[PDB]
Formats: sequence, C-alpha cells, structure tokens
Amino acid sequence: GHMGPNAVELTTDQAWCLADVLGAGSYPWVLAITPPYSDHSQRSAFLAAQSAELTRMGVVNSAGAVDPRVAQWITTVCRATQWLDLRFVLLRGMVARRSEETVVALRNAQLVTFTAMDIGHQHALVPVLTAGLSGRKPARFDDFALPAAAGARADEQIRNGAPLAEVLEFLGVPPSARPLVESVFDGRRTYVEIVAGEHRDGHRVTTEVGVSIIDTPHGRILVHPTKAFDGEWISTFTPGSADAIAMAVERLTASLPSGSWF
Repeated sequence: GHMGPNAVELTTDQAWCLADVLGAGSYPWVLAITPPYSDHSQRSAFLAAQSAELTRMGVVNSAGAVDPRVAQWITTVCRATQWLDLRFVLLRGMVARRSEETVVALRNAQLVTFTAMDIGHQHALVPVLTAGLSGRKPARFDDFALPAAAGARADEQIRNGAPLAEVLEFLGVPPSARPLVESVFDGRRTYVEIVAGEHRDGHRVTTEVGVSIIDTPHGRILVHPTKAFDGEWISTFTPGSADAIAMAVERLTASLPSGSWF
C-alpha cells in the first residue's frame, strides 16, 4: 500500500487493474507484467475481487476512484516520453519521465513499487540503477576495451557449453586480468542492463546498445559502449564508481534525438 507520500507498493495484478481502469494504456514490456484476465467477463470479476483490498489500502476509494498521485504515477510510466529500461539479472525496473515528472517503477516478482522522485542530476539516479545489485564497492583495475559483439559472442559460447579458459585465452585476456574477467563471465554475478529510450511523434527510439553495471567478488564494474567509425560498437570495462556510472548513463541519453536528461 502507501509508503509515504511519494511511493506505493502494489501486487502486479493490482498494478494492472489500476492501469486498466485509469485508461492509462499499457505498461512497458520491460516490466513484464502478466495480464490477470483475458476478456471483459474476467475483467469485471477480477476488478470486483480486488476492490476491497485496494480500498483497505487507501489506493482506490469505496466508489472506484483512484488516488490522484498514484494515478499520475501510473500514467507517467505508461505514457513516458523519455525513459531508462532496467533489466536486473524477475527483477525489472523503469525510470519514466513525462512532462517534468520522474517516476521509478520497480517490479520484483509478485510486487511492483512506484516511487515519484526529484532527479535533478546524474548522481541521483545511481542508487536506483544499483538497487538490484550486491552493494559492492568499485572494482580496482585499469580500463580495457573489446568489440561489443565479441563480448556478447563469448558470453553466448558458454551458454552453448564452451570452456572459459579456452574462450578468454583467445579473446586475449592477460593472466593478470583473468580473475576479474572470469568473475564477470560467471553467473554468481549480479548485473543490470540499462537501455535509454524516448517517444518522438509516435516513434519509439531506443539506444542500440546499453550500459551494464556488474557486481562480482572483485567489486563493481561498469561496461559502457562507444561507437566506432566502422559502425561497430566498442565495450569499455571500467571501475563502477558513482561518477563513472553517472557519466556513462548521461552519454547514453545524450545519443537520443531529444538529448541528455542533464
């Protein structure tokens, strides 16, 4: 239910219900909210089964009206004009901007939280971007780069059963960097993939590549993309300090038509 004036926690079933009655539209795919009902018979019934609990929490009144703030937040998420998609590796997030309003939607299994936020600068975002991680401090190592497609290719090769020593040796990972790089190509990792988007005259435009933040036993690691003139993308691995993260996400949004958030 309500968690202070600026955040509410709902079941995803409830969140779906609200978007529906508000005519808010659809939740973005990134939140992966499963529909509670397929048709109008099931819709009316599901509304009725949910009505009491929504009233008890003070989110919908006994007459069917939704809390003014919750309605605005849902609307900002479903109709965002600019956003960041957050895929944590079911833990899914989105930072939605509409008009001057910023709302963070955070879906965790059967629950989703909506939090209205003042994000006036880059650094305010970093706690949100790292919420689903492991509280690791920045790793300590010198930056390295490789083609983005090669990193993804290498990752998929283990998903196809290939040996790590073999794969990393031919990527050219030096022995000094093996413990760090092996820890990245390790499922005990926690990470988030960040894609930026905007809605411009009916047209969805998103970044072709994303920013990743990864927590391993070696610390927090930032992976950010740079476009080369041959058209292929370069991934750079670097310590995931708040400063580095904030600058990488800024440059990511700046690559879209409406430009940086900051």
